[PDB]
Amino acid sequence: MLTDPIADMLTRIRNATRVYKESTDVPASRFKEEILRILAREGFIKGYERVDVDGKPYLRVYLKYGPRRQGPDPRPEQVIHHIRRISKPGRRVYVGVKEIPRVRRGLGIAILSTSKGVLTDREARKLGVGGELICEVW
Amino acid sequence: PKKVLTGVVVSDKMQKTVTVLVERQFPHPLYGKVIKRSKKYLAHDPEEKYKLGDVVEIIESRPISKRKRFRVLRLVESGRMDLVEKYLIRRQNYQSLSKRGGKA
Amino acid sequence: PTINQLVRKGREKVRKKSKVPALKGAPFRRGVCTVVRTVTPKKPNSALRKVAKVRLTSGYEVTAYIPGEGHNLQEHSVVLIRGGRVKDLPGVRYHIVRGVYDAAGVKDRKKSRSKYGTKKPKEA
Amino acid sequence: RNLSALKRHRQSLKRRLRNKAKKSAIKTLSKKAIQLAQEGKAEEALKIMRKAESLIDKAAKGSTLHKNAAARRKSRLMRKVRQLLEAAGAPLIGGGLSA
Amino acid sequence: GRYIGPVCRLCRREGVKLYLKGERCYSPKCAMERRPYPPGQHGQKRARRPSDYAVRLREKQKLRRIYGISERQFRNLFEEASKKKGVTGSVFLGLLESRLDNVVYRLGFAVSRRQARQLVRHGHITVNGRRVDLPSYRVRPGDEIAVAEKSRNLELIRQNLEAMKGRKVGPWLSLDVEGMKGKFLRLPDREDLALPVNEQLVIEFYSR
Amino acid sequence: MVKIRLARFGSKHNPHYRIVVTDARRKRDGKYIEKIGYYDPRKTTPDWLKVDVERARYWLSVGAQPTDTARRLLRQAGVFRQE
RNA sequence: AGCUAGUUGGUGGGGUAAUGGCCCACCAAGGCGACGACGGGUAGCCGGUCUGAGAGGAUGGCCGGCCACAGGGGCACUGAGACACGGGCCCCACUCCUACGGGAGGCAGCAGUUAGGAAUCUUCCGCAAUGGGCGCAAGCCUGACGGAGCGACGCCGCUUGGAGGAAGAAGCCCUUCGGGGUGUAAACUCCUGAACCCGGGACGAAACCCCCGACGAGGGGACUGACGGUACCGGGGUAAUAGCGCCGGCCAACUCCGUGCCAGCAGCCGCGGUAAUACGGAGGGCGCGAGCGUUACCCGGAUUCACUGGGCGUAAAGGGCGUGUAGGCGGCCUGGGGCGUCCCAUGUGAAAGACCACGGCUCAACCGUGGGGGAGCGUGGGAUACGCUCAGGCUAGACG
Ligand SMILES: [Zn+2]
Repeated sequence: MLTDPIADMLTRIRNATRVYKESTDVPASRFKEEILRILAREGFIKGYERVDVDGKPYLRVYLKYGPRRQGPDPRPEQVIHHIRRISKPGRRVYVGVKEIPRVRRGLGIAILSTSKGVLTDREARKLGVGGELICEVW
Repeated sequence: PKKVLTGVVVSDKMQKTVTVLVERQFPHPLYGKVIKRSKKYLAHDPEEKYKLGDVVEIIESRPISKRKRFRVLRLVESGRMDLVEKYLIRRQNYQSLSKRGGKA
Repeated sequence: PTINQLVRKGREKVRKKSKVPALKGAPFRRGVCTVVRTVTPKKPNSALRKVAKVRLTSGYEVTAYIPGEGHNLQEHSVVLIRGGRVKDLPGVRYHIVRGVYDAAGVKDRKKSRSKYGTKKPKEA
Repeated sequence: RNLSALKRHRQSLKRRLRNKAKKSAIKTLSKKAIQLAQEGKAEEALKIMRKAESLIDKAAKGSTLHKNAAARRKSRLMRKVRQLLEAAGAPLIGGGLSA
Repeated sequence: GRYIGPVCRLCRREGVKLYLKGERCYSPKCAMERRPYPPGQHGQKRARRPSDYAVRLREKQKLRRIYGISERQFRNLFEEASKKKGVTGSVFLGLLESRLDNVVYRLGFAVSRRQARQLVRHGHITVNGRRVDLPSYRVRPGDEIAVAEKSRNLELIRQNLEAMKGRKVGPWLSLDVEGMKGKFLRLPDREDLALPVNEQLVIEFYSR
Repeated sequence: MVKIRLARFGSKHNPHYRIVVTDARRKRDGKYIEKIGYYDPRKTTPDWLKVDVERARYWLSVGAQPTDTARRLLRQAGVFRQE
């Protein structure tokens, strides 16, 4: 059994994105899809789709990267340079608006998960709320 | 706001009064996780109404005896010493882990 | 440490280990010397050093060290301990207050006249 | 020396003798009612209880007892007296205790 | 007590030219002429590649000695700055420029904070008439900096305020002679002052 | 006996007071029920005295024998002057 | 590592302003503990202080708030109040007293005294102000206080001068013996005029009270200042204290003589055993300046206790393996509840401090008015993604 999907997902991704994989399915779930809905939306993967491997419902996350490179090492730049499940269980992490951070001087996001749904930080300030600090991409 | 409290009736075997467990959560002051601490209040029960393994309410009150300053505002729900059993056991192991250890 | 180990046990503090049990952490201790012997240093470098085992005004007593060229410390002069050591003379936890009490800095002084306590001259 | 204003000690003392005495009365006299009452002494008990009652509020009229003291003392008493007459009673002088 | 002693010396060692030397620091006499090398016995000998530190030190010194001001202030003032809102580097200079004395000097009632300050400590000057002197005087913007009556009748002063015609007064200044007055138009800024000091390094020396 | 007087806050020759309300039983410069004005002895300003009777009224609507120098000050601002 | 007899609770009662095992009687057989009881150790807690990028560490002097204490211990009377610093009773150590029976004593109040100590002052001034107590009042009382003295103990301002002035004095170090250095440095030229002297010389203070008129409101008028004749205002008024540390690397500033593992330096690794920029003085040099340097202690650097922000194959560091209690952690779906969680309103967060703006003593230190912020908690209200929770379902985990 997983001990915490969210985190797991983020990783499957993390682990996949690092070998320049076309796609990496992640076991389907109400939440997640969400995170991706953003993750994706926010231009951090062409998006994701619902695929049933073994009739078992998953989520194909469609990773993406930059272009090939010069000189020694033609591996494209990573689109998702960073990712970290901040509030894991075993040590929960809630923060209130004025508590939300500035992921990477603002070139990176944070994913709060308020009572107004899951949302980025700039979006948290928007509806001016705070919640449980989830992953943190940039 | 005279304090009120939901908790459990871990023990009655005394006169007119009762023992109450009252779990509690709150963030570790420094390590963030939410620790789930506990405390045994003594509520004053007259008709000896409330019984073992009862969820109930406690209320701040005018003394009745030292180590005894609350009362039973109500019965949240009956039957469920599953919580007691635990309490019971918590202190069960105890006495054993002195120079030899609890048990299981 | 799985948080929990921390919530549960948590980091152990520290503990300073005072190096001058000349007590009360005061900086100077009145005293009366007993022996006014003289020792050799540790392996690295050698030379006869003018120590001064002193009896402190606080039931304690040490191997007071005396600086400056020569000294006027007598087997029974009121001195004054003040810290210091010697990575040469094992077991010498302090220093002397030349100028205070029976001490008056070396008479052949002219420079760092604060230390080695001698006043100031009337040159010209 | 001679802190004159010391006086008070003197005073205190004097004033004491007064206080103590005022009280002792009540005690010694109050029991008189109880004892009587318990026995079944209609009047006298009721009677003397009045004497107490008063002398009590009397007491509590000066920096003796005052406060609620009076009440207590007072109540404490009749309360005591009352139930006590559950032996045939029949409040005579009554007065003290209304019905 | 400040310095008191071979000032042009400071120059030689601090390296550049230091005008704390009223006049003369204008022609074969600022020492810096054919004897710019630093003081000391060796002085005119090689100078080991300055310590990535020495630099912050000196550069600081410089911008300090310039004003011949007390370190306990030249530093205590720095904090007053950093504290304040604004590119510190600026601010400092800004405030380090409203020193009633320097102020005066920039005007022309004298030729050096060294000959100034004194000229300051004898009521010879006045911030808005009711006069002052405490060199350590912060001049807000838009203030009257006239002379001490009893002083108007004074050689130097008169002469200084006299020679004062052809030379200009910095864009945040404005006095005259036909009134021995003046005015603190506004807090200056880096540029405004030519100061041969790199404030940035200064800002730095105070992080160690 | 909740008075209304002055506690010192000035400085060694720069006395500055607040027209407080303590209980006397409390120091001059110790805790208090509420401030309500300041008095400047050396009057080096154009406000060496302010007050707010907006309050003094209720505040005098109960106990508070204001110090003689209290009613004084209060008098200028005349917590009184009921024309 | 297990503690408990007034110990846990009941009934009845005493006691107090008041609840109460606060105390007493009798009855039940309970209370507390690893979420750390009980014991031992150190300790007044706070505001705030220092320090830190902060989270955090360390602290709690002066000022403000609460507490306990008044030779060590116990009890209580008088009173609105105390278990009462300068009130009382007893008891013990102690000083003084004494006709030897028997007594008087409390500075942890201002100041002083002695003692221990590295160390912490004046036996002054004043009732003017502010406050406190009694008083109709006048008015006394006030070592609370407002001041002065004492201490470089800290902090802030300040003088030891200013301009010119030698291709550059003498005396004093270096040497390739040409010469380089201390230096515009001084001497000297005028200029200003600290200290010091002459005159005047307060704010702080307008109320109590007198008069007024209704001892109401409004108006007049008595008088009083310790500091102090000080601060300051005008006059004249003499160029008129510099010291301390450091100069091998970190670390800034190098030379010479002396010097021989000795004399000594030292925070560290280290220097001396004839050329030592490291030991001693000088020449100079750097740093700061009525200060400079040391000594001890707290924070920092020390991500070296690691929440932020560490680790465990060989550097210290995986428990000889298991089963498993408590405890921590939990799959996919829907609904209720809305405790965690977020949100708004309000209440609270004293004052001083610290942030900020203007202001006041010539500046600043210090000071006032104003503004802002402030986690936390209390009452109402709102949200439901997440965590829990309560009820229904599924089958990817588990088991069969
Ligand atoms: Zn020059």
